[PDB]
Amino acid sequence: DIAALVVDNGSGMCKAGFAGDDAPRAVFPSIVGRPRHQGVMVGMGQKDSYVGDEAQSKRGILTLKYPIEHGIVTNWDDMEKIWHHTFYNELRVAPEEHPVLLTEAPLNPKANREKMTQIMFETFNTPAMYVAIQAVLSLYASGRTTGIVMDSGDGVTHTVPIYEGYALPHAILRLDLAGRDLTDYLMKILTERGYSFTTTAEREIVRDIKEKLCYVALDFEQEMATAASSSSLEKSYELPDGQVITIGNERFRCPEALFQPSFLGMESCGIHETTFNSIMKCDVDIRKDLYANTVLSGGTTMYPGIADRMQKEITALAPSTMKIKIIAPPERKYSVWIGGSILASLSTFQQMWISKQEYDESGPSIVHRKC
Amino acid sequence: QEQFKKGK
Amino acid sequence: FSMMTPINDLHTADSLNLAKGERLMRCKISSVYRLLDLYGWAQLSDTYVTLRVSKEQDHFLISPKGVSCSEVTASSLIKVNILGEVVEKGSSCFPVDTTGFCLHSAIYAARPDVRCIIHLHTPATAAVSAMKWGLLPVSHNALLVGDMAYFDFNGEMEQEADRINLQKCLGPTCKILVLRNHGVVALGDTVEEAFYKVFHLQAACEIQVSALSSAGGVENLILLEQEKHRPHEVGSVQWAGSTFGPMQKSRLGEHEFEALMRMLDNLGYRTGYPYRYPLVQEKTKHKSEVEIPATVTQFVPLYTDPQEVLDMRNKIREQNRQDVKSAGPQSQLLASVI
Amino acid sequence: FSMMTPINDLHTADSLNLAKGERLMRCKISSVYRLLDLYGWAQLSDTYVTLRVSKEQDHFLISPKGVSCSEVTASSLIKVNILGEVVEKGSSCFPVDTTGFCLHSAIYAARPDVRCIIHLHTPATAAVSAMKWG
Amino acid sequence: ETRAEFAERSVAKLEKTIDDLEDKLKCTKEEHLCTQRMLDQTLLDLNEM
Amino acid sequence: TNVPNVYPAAPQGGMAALNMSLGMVTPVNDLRGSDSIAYDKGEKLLRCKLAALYRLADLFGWSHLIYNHITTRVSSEQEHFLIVPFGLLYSEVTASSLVKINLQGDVVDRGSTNLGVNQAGFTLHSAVYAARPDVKCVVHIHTPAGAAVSAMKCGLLPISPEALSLGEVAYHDYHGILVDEEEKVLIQKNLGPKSKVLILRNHGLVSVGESVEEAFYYIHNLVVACEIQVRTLASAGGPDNLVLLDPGKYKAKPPAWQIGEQEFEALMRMLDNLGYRTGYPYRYPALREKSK
Amino acid sequence: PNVYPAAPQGGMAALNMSLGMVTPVNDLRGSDSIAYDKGEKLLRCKL
Amino acid sequence: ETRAEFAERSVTKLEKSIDDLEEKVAHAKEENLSMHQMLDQTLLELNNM
Ligand SMILES: Nc1ncnc2c1ncn2[C@@H]1O[C@H](COP(=O)(O)OP(=O)(O)O)[C@@H](O)[C@H]1O
Repeated sequence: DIAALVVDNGSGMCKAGFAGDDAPRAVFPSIVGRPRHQGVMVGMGQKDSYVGDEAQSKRGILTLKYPIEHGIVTNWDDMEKIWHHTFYNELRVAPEEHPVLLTEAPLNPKANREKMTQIMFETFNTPAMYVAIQAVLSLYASGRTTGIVMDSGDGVTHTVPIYEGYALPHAILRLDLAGRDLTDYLMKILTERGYSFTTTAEREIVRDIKEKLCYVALDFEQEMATAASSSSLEKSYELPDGQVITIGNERFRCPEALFQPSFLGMESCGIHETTFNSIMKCDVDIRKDLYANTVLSGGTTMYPGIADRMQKEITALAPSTMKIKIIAPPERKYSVWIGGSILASLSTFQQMWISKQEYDESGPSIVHRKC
Repeated sequence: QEQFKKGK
Repeated sequence: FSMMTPINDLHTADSLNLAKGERLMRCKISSVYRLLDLYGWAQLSDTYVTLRVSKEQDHFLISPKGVSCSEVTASSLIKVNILGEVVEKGSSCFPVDTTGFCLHSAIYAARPDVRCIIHLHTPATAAVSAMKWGLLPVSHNALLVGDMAYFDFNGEMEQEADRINLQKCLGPTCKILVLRNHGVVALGDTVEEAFYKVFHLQAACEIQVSALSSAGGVENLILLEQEKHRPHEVGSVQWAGSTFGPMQKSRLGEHEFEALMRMLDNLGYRTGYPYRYPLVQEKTKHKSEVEIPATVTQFVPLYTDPQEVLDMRNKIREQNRQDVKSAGPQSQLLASVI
Repeated sequence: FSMMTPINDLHTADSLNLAKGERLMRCKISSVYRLLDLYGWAQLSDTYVTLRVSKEQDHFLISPKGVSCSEVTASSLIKVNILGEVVEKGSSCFPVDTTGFCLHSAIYAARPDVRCIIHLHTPATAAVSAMKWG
Repeated sequence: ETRAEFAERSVAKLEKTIDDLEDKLKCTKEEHLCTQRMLDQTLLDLNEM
Repeated sequence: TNVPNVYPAAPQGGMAALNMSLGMVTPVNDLRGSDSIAYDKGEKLLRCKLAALYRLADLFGWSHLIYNHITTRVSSEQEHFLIVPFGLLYSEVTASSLVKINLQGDVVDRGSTNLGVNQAGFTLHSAVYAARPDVKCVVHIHTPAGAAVSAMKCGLLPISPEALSLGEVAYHDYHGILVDEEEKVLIQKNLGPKSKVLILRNHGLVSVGESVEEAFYYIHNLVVACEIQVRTLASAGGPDNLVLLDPGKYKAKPPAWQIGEQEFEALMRMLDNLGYRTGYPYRYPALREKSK
Repeated sequence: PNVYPAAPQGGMAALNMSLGMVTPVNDLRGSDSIAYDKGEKLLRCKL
Repeated sequence: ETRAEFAERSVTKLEKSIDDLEEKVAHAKEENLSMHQMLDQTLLELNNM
């Protein structure tokens, strides 16, 4: 029983699993580490480069770099290393026996899809592989075929509306405001408290701090007044070396750059304004449904209170007669993969696979013919 | 199936 | 190509002296004129439909002469006394003729119960009225018509003898008056009930005309009799509405009139009729297990010169070049001792 | 809101073969069908009007089955022989049936001078034909 | 472990009742507003002297 | 600033123009969109077909206010039926506004409207559906000539091929007592095992079928033969003034569509060309083969 | 719309309205009424 | 243990919310029927004239 493989890639996270399963088998960060210190211990285990979950264990002696930034790959060799580690070390399955399903950002340059297809057929001898949109699969995971979806990952944020299973290409909006930039901003605003983080491992530590002790304020000025006038909004984080820091005021300051990019100084508008503009670009007749179905996707939208603030900010710009509701599934981190696990399981999808033999007469552009 | 039918 | 005409221009015109209930009555009685126009039963005004305004003071709403049923608006209609004199004139420039009102007045002096009168001149109704037999109970609509009275009409209702003869022969409890060789007259406590009876008479008249055309003779029609069973039409209009409580109770013609009048409101006829039963369209609800419920229900001054800064640093650097010796500032306490 | 259908569209196809003044006379039949739709006489598909093309070789024009009278065009007509077999089908992707043509074929086999045949099923003519007085 | 999975399943069961009751309240709002404007028209007719 | 346009009206054809204006304003199929997931394909198809037939029946002048109802059996699960709400005219019938009720008139799905179902109009359809399991669509209609032919002693004489194609027809006497339960049993034997067309005495006509198009075909042939019989016997006034043809040896005379699909499909071609955007599935979506 | 949509039994009247739209009956204009009587111009309108 | 305790927090909060919204919608229906009766008697009083 040959089953398809679903591999979801994003800048900072790679997931993989068999089609038709509830859970992905492998989840690990998309990191590549190379040793930085002088290695002098003859006879014990050293390697040229560490990748995946093993590299995150040895952050002290490694320089950690990401192959993908902003949804665009920078070094393809590191991407090959991650794919090889996923196919061999994590799942222990042959890549040339089972078909593989791949996802990417909607708006992207020409060369990315062609290079990805060329590498996936030539290196691993994949009999069939298909490319799909991430946000469309997230909407399929929610199980409604219509509505506007917001997927904000660690690489890039994008809102696409899908009506009757079609994503309108003109109404797609993309904003380069992700969680890694929020991590950098949190590091910059933690500088003024007296704690200094400069290395890449300290960036991962700051990211863990952001994941554990951040939340979204309903009213920004009132929360500033409360945090200035009282010490109730203070939590203590415990560093891996035993030191204790107090996060204090900054907890609602780092995620607020999502709504106001003037803190980062970005020219573009907020994420809620981006969603509102994407709704404005569509036809009037469907706008009701676009205001009726909106789901949140991505790990960046796991900040507490994101749904209430999003609903309030959309309702502020919306007409008074419109009804605004926001859907937030609890498993919004892994929705995209779940959608892939739906899409490969259908009986009409076996003809949707790209043929290995057809690529021989077509070439690397074949995906633009079929997808 | 019928979105494959006319295009893509 | 613009056959839409606003039926309620009372607020726009603002040039009339309306009574306590004219705002509802005028629209209500223009709606039936529009419905008579749409069904095509009458197009040229022969004073078909008349309304009674109030019981304390007998004023009656009638249509102006020379105005087609398509052109009838609520403000264009006029109100007159029982004698026929004009009390208040509508916003229509036409000569006033109340000749055909008198027959309607012959109804109003007899029965205080009736409030609206409709006269029909359709070919089927006139065929049944001119027929030797009356409305034969050969159809379900004719059974729903009910009892009726026949009277010979001769063109005048102005002398007292004809009026008292009509009031005597009409009877205390009769709803339909058939004028021989002239047509039918429907009496109504409410406009909806009278329009209901008008519709049922028209349907039964067409049915009788077709039936007696089809078969030579009455005996071939094997007609049933209303009298033998004597039903009270109980059990009609069983209702299971969700917004209101389920009751059988309804008037004779409300439910049919509400749908027609909402039809009229949908296109753009700005009617002022109040619906007893409000209607809302809403999107349907889902109970698939897939659906997830929603979570909720200066530093720098404004005016300055960079050239000032450049000239200042040139002044300092000039003193650096000259190397002029100068002591620092001295305290005023040390200035005292010198 | 789709607009009115043009009656002569055989120039668009330019694939069927034409014999003598067929380019004119085909259109004539279409006009007749349209005229029926203007009078309410017939609006459902049946073998109403057939036309002989030429005095020789026995070619006839009939309407396709299942097509209402409002949507008949010049290029949608069907050319058959006396036996009813299709010789040159029109530009209409519908299944063909010629069981109603046989009576018209008998009339055509009777009279060589008769060229155009019109059949109607309106209530007045049907009541007159059912009537023994005629 | 057991009480955690129990409580989460209870939340998942309760959400649908939450959403259904909210929808019912919104429909009662709509029926409220229709008759509010209806009384507006009725009292506009009644107020004239 | 502008109301939706109204087509100008003939002196005797005002309400046909009214219906066609209303149909171009409000589409008969409004379930398309976010409501596509709410209903499965099989039930949505029946809802679209029934709403389209309601619009068609209002266009043809066969509608008698709200007094008549047309019912279809839902193939999904068992004993579920569709009906128009009581209070809504035939011209505003849309696909989503149809109300699904089970047997004996209890409401299962409320629909998009606030109105409730009148069970008194559903008693006859409940009796018919309980009589025969194969019947799926029941159309109760009232044409002006139909009451004239139903009031006849002789009934529908087989003097036309349209009356010949109907076959054996049943007659239900108009008791008028409005009994609570005996009406169902009387109707149940008075239909018999196989009778496509029933003519109510002095009331109207009703046709049954296992499909929508076949029932519409039977009711159309019944109306046409009704007009033929009315005019012919109006002229005749006696058997010596007409000729009657016997049916028994008149009858001696991809896969294609079933019975009655041509007339229905042509009439939805009318409705789509008129602007109703029904979305009815078509066996042949295009009239002409595409150019090479 | 050059042509109005047609009723099942009222197509000819619909074409009459369409032809009323396309061709006005008051063909006489200021320049086109030269050497023409006034009473005849009034009567042609009615006819 | 912390995660189960968070689940219990959510359980009790939404459990109170459903009761509040249910009694509110019951109130709304209760006096909606009252104004439904009152508009009808006003229109009947107009009909009596
Ligand atoms: N529990 C959490 N709470 C808040 N933020 C989180 C949480 N988990 C992850 N994130 C943020 O989401 C980012 C990961 O997003 P991810 O879903 O991996 O994007 P993609 O899969 O598209 O690359 C991380 O950089 C982190 O900042």
